[PDB]
Amino acid sequence: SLRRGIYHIENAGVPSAIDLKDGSSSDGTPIVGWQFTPDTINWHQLWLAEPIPNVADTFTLCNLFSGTYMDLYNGSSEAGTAVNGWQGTAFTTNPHQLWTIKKSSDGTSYKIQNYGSKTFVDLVNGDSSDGAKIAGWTGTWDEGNPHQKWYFNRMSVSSAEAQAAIARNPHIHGTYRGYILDGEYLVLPNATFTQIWKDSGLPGSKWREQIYDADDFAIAMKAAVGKWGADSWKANGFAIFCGVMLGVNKAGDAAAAYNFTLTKDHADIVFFEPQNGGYLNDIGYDSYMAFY
Amino acid sequence: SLRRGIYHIENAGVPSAIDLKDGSSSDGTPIVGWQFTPDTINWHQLWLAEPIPNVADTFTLCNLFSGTYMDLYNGSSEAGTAVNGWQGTAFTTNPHQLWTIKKSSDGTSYKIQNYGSKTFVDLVNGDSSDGAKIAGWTGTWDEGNPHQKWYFNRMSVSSAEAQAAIARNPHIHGTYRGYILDGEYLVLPNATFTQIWKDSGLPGSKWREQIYDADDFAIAMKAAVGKWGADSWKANGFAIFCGVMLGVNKAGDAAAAYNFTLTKDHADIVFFEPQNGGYLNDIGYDSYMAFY
Amino acid sequence: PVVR
Amino acid sequence: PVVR
Ligand SMILES: C[C@@H]1O[C@@H](O[C@@H]2[C@@H](O[C@H]3O[C@H](CO)[C@H](O)[C@H](O)[C@H]3O)[C@@H](O)[C@@H](CO)O[C@@H]2O)[C@@H](O)[C@H](O)[C@@H]1O
Ligand SMILES: C[C@@H]1O[C@@H](O[C@@H]2[C@@H](O[C@H]3O[C@H](CO)[C@H](O)[C@H](O)[C@H]3O)[C@@H](O)[C@@H](CO)O[C@@H]2O)[C@@H](O)[C@H](O)[C@@H]1O
Ligand SMILES: C[C@@H]1O[C@@H](O[C@@H]2[C@@H](O[C@H]3O[C@H](CO)[C@H](O)[C@H](O)[C@H]3O)[C@@H](O)[C@@H](CO)O[C@H]2O)[C@@H](O)[C@H](O)[C@@H]1O
Ligand SMILES: C[C@@H]1O[C@@H](O[C@@H]2[C@@H](O[C@H]3O[C@H](CO)[C@H](O)[C@H](O)[C@H]3O)[C@@H](O)[C@@H](CO)O[C@H]2O)[C@@H](O)[C@H](O)[C@@H]1O
Ligand SMILES: [Ca+2]
Ligand SMILES: [Ca+2]
Ligand SMILES: [Ca+2]
Ligand SMILES: [Ca+2]
Ligand code: NA
Ligand code: NA
Ligand code: NA
Ligand code: NA
Repeated sequence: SLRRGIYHIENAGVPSAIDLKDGSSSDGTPIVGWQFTPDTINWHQLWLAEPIPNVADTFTLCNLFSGTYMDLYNGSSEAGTAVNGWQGTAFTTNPHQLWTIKKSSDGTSYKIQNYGSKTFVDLVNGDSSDGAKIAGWTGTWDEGNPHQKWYFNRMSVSSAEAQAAIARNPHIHGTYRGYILDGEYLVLPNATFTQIWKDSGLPGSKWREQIYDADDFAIAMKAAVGKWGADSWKANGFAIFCGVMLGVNKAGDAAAAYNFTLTKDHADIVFFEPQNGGYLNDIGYDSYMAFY
Repeated sequence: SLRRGIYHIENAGVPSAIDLKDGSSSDGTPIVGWQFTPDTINWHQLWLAEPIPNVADTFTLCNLFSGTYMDLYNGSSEAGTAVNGWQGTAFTTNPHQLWTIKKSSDGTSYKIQNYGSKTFVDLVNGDSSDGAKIAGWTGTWDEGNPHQKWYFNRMSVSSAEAQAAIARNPHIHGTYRGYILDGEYLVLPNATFTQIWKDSGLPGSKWREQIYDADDFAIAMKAAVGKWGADSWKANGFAIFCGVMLGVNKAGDAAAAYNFTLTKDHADIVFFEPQNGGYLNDIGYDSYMAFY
Repeated sequence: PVVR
Repeated sequence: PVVR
């Protein structure tokens, strides 16, 4: 099954993602194919998939930016029916906004079926143009048609996945304890993590004994990423990944505070020094506490 | 002995505190007697006392606001010698800025002796006026003269004292772990703690599932108090007290994040809800983690 | 429970 | 050690 999470949904035939046009929250905003840049935040092209209780493999798809839902216009089963952004809720019974998402016949891409109409999300004519129509269309679960096949590029981790990434790190102290705060996290490209740091005012901040030392920098950076999350996105039900760690050196006679993020493949953590914006695989401390 | 810490230094005879005039960092700024308001931050009247290694009962006294040191002008032993703010360092060998501070004959107030001159800090003529001269003056350790007696009203806690206050609270979970970040903390009046919250932008913030929920409010409030500390004070070697806690309810089926501060008498913690600015003795959770 |  |  598709897991709860945030996805960048990419056509199997051409490099077009599912895009809410101009990120608009207006009801009836067209959802279109659009080109994308890997290893960025594609602002209008992220979708939170919420599983529906007691309906197998069926989800709402909420645009992270607008907070509006993928909606099959009037639930029509006619081929060519508009797919738009529309106001809704995460656990709606409105079948216009319910989508059954299961693996295609290639076992890697998915098909997206409207629960009401039983028609499929279709990049019409496989058009690679920016702004190409996406429609509900006749189809089957088993056919090869790439117009109706979609790669669900997972952009989020669960708290379980974040925990596993920390646990396989070689710089964790014997006494380590972690404290999980949220359930599902958007993983930032380092380019975006760096931009939030650059815009926080921390690059200008001076180290001062106790009054603005390592713990102040690390907590400020976590607060800055929290503020950015709320200010940037209108959807709810996820957080932005940014951890704080406390660490102790090999000799056991110095301790530090710093941040951490996750690799592109979501498998490993990377340390971030908020005093200088550096990313490190070894920050010279073993972590004895984290909260994230 | 006087402990390392931040003090409001109050004359034993009249309600005048030791005040760095206008908080000025200029060398030779007069240090004067001035009236004060209890249960506020008296901005020009806080002094960080740093003990000198291997010199018994002897300290530098750094004005928290200016970052400049109490200085006996040219170290003169003449009665009436100016006491001023002057640039220095926490562990100076400059005897103009070194002060032996021991209990007076009443066993509650102190006398303040310049280490070089062996004269005493004196509120001249016991003048209660705002801006009254404070001078180095002839005296003895044992005499009753209230012009030369000073109550050292302790405004800070050690991390050991903060730990003891948490430990005697009745709302601590069996599994509690605390993580100490700094050594010596200025304890805020609730009026100041509230002002920092009011000026943080948190009063306007809306609760949102995961993306700005309890953990975001509590970490934002700690970051806001950290920023206020660095921006407000020029001295180094202390922090502002503001804790984050994670808690779990009696039933063990809900958890929350919130802040905490300390009572006036420094003996107990008080919980702070950053979602509504309320202070509580019981916030309906038992703390299983804190960092402060 | 989750911190909420 | 203290977090510094
Ligand atoms: C190139 C073209 O691909 C297929 O046709 C698709 C359409 O396919 C879908 O709709 C048709 C009916 O129009 C049929 O139900 C099919 O099973 C279903 O997958 C559709 O994707 C549209 C819009 O993008 O484009 C093409 O017309 C195939 O059936 C055609 O024979 C032909 O190979
Ligand atoms: C009211 C007055 O109090 C005392 O005199 C103080 C001064 O006391 C100090 O200096 C004198 C010498 O001038 C002497 O060395 C004394 O032991 C020492 O405490 C001083 O505090 C000044 C400035 O504030 O005010 C008074 O002159 C006392 O000795 C006087 O007899 C008289 O009772
Ligand atoms: C917020 C906005 O994002 C970008 O423009 C979007 C655009 O973004 C995608 O397409 C562009 C090329 O037009 C790039 O490939 C980006 O990497 C894609 O994410 C689309 O989403 C369209 C249609 O909804 O809206 C634009 O606003 C960027 O070019 C803007 O400067 C700006 O940052
Ligand atoms: C920062 C400044 O603080 C106050 O003025 C100070 C003044 O503060 C003390 O004396 C006033 C009465 O003049 C009150 O009792 C305060 O409670 C005291 O802390 C002195 O420190 C003088 C001399 O250095 O400087 C003033 O700036 C306050 O009145 C101002 O509005 C302002 O907040
Ligand atoms: Ca949470
Ligand atoms: Ca600190
Ligand atoms: Ca510290
Ligand atoms: Ca959160
Ligand atoms: Na429309
Ligand atoms: Na389901
Ligand atoms: Na002067
Ligand atoms: Na000493």
